[PDB]
Amino acid sequence: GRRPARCYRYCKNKPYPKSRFCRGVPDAKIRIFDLGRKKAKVDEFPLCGHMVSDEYEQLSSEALEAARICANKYMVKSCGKDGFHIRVRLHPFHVIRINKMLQTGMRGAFGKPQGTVARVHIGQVIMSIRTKLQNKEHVVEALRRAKFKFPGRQKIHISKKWGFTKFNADEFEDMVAEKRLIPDGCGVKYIPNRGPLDKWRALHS
Amino acid sequence: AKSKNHTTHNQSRKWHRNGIKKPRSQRYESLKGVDPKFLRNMRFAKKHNKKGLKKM
Amino acid sequence: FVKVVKNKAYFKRYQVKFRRRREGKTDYYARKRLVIQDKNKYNTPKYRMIVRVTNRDIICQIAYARIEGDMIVCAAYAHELPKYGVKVGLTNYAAAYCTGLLLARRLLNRFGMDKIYEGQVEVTGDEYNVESIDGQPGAFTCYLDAGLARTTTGNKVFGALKGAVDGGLSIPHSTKRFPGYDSESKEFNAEVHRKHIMGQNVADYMRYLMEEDEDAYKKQFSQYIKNNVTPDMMEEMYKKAHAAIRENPVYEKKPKREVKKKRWNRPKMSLAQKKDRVAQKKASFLRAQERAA
Amino acid sequence: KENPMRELRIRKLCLNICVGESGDRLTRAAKVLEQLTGQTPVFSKARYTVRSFGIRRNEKIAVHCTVRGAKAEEILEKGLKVREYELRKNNFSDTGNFGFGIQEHIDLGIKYDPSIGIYGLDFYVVLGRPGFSIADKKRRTGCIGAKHRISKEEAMRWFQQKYDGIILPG
Amino acid sequence: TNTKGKRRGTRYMFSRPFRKHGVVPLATYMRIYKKGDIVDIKGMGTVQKGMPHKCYHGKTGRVYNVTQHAVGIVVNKQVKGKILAKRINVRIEHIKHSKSRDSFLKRVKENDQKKKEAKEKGTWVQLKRQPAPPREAHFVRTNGKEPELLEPIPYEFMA
RNA sequence: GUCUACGGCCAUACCACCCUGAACGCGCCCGAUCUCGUCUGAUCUCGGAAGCUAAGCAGGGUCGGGCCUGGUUAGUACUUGGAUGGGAGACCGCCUGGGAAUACCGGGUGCUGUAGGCU
RNA sequence: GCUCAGGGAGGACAGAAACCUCCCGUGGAGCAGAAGGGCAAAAGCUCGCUUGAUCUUGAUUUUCAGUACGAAUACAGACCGU
Repeated sequence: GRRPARCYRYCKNKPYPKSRFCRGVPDAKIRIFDLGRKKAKVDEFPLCGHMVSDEYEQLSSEALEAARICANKYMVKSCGKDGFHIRVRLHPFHVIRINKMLQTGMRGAFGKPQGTVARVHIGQVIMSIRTKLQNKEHVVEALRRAKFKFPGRQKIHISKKWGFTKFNADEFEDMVAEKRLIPDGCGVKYIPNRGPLDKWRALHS
Repeated sequence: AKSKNHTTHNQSRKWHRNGIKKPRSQRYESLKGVDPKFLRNMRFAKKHNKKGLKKM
Repeated sequence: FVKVVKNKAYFKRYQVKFRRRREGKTDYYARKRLVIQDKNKYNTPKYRMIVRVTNRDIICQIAYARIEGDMIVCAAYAHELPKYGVKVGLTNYAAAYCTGLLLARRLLNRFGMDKIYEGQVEVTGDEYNVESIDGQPGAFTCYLDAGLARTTTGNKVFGALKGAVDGGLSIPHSTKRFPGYDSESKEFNAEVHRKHIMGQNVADYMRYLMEEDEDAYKKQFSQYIKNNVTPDMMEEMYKKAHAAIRENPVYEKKPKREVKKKRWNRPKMSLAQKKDRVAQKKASFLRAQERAA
Repeated sequence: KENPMRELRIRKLCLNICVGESGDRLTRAAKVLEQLTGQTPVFSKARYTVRSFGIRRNEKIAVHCTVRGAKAEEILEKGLKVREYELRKNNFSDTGNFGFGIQEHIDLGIKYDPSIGIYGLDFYVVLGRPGFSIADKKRRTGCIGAKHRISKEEAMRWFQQKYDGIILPG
Repeated sequence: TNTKGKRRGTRYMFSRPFRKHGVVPLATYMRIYKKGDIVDIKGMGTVQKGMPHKCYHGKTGRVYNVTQHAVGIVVNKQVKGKILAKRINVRIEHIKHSKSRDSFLKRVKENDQKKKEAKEKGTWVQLKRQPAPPREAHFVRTNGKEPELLEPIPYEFMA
């Protein structure tokens, strides 16, 4: 087993990452960050949900895996096999230490690494599920369930962005039709009026 | 028995009680630490001032 | 495929070298030592003699360094010697000698030390260098700026050093890099220097071709026969030119002609023209596309 | 009508015999280059110790000689008389150069001093143009410019024209 | 306790800036330091001979001695209680002319020209520096327009 | 208008490719007797002047890359000082002063010193 | 006097790796050692010549009491090297 999160909850220390200075770190419980039908086009999943943080706190690697599996298997039960794509948007890069007793005292109590923890800011996104506009009241439930495997306060926000892109939902398909945006797998490539002109003629071929 | 290792707590307060006095700056600073070729020549120039006294 | 070494990050991180070093002209490792002054001298100008041998010319200057850019007091080119006698052979050791001599005579005339510090009048090639006289102004001391040219024995820059030395300039040097220095014997033959100074290594090669093949002579010495300057004219043509340079080194300038102010280059294109070009290009692409399909 | 300052000369013919062994064995290896060229060769020390072949650090394993001018075309002529004016197209380098390695050294017209034995050598031809020399000055150096460089399909169509040589693939 | 030593905590201090590495410009060596001119100290990594101690990097003193390669500075260094004006020998690559005195000497020369001119006429020139005074009365013209009203924007949860 | 020699600041000057270069220059170029140095006159040193702008170099071009320089990001992030402010806390809001940094959008693309030519 | 690490491509046996040749190469190498800084016609590599790693007063910096040691920086007087 291990300790409670209560012990390692607040952002107390400077970010002490896995380096050539800190070696002897165990592997994180969250390894698979993005799952569902990840190999999906931008157009076919227009809606995007986010679960946004509210406290300045450390979230466990184990809590991120638990929240991912919970959200996953609700969205699998809700919309099925190929009707969503989850990303976990916090990579646990903070080593937490533990001064292990087992007869010493406090003669030089600098800890050995226990595990990895994902340090968060206020308004920073934890997870995000992109799907159809049909599955609007499935995403919110999925992320509302995911909240329970976390400490502190978590808000939910159905975003103005077209899926996992950097552009608003009511500019996107007009900007594709005027060839300012290029479908690029799960994302979109914004190509402005700045390169050579062979770029422009090959675009309008 | 252990003890407190180091501080500089009451020291700012201590320094300012009698005030921080700047170095006693004057006209005519000493020629100690000046280039001793330049300095020996300057001394010959001083020594040989009265030779051209009649024109002065 | 393999990684592109001129990345966009390469260009970001990339720092250009000093312009002269990029172009390939100035050694800044040399300049720092040659140019700057002992800080307990204060605006005492540090004089250096610049000898540069091009494909068809020999450029000899005297400079002192400033923060704006080193100010050239005096200049003597190799294409000024045609005034004084020497028409052909302007990038050889006797040309270098007359140029270095002429630069010394021109300087000493400008600063009024032409009659004081005559110099070595009868040219021999010996270890000469100038003594300053009691009461008179001191001799002009300057240091040779060799440049990038590999300074091995009988380099043409040392001919120019020798001419200026005999002219009255007080250059510090040794006679290890003058011709006639035997590398193995490690002694100095002043006569082999004098042959080089008076240009008989030219005259001996002219004889060598004129007795071996007169058609190989026609190819090599082509412009000597345009003037008819011959192996026994050779010494008289230089020892006359030395006397002519010493008699009158004062430089009469080439006077300015009225300009038409006609331009030869293409001027820098405007923003409006650059934007209209792209408008015309994009227009004519979709002009061609609708007529094609 | 072509510019006479765009001609294509041989800058050097680089010969090397890497025998991979040291001593009196290598002393005899120098004579076959010196007889072939007419100028003395120069030795090359093994770069670092690798034991699998049987070399070690700074021990002399190779002898080489680079020939300029009139004699570079003379030694190349007997190299292609052995090869019967046929090079594989993959012999032609991307930077304009080409080369080959003939099997037996006597074929070039050197008689077999007994025990001087059998050496093989590496012909490498560095193709040039007037003004390729400005990359190695102490004065204002510079890149030779894109129009002036020699391509692979320039180097082979030179070989096709000069020696009437048949450029077989593979 | 810290490790003592001369270059301890001079990692970014004595570094050369980004794309300012390599060859040292020669004007640096061609600037002329007199005995008295006020000079600000800034150590350089490129030149390892004749550096100032990190105590002095960024301090301004005056020149009391000029030798062939270096100048003598008199810098006010603070210890615990007292200030010591103390005499260091620092190479002229680690040295610059302070522009604090090039704003005063322009004042004196202009201040004195304003007393060469306008001493005989009776026209009295105010020489001393005033701090920025309280602003003068004026008429802010509404050239036809009525000022635009700004009302605070309602809240929208962004990211 | 523009080069040469020596430079100052050291990318508004650098890199990729294309076009044009009158006149002197700068060059490529031609050779190896003397100077000098190499395995090799390729480099270096030397003695040349039949050719040639092909290259170096110069000027210009490119919805170029970089570099420089504005705008935006944003009065945002942070921060000096203040409160018997909010909150279980984690952290927030206000008052009093200071105030950035990417993506993203424009504009620019060497200035000049001394000395000497060409037009 | 050269230019490094690494890469592309060619060349008898020869290959992933011996040796030669060209092109790109802002330091991605090296500088005895820990680490940081610094350096490209050099501070690196290779050659040639050497002994300034020598004799001798004072000043100054660093720790600091503004003391010693250690180590260092600018000078001056000699004798020398290149």
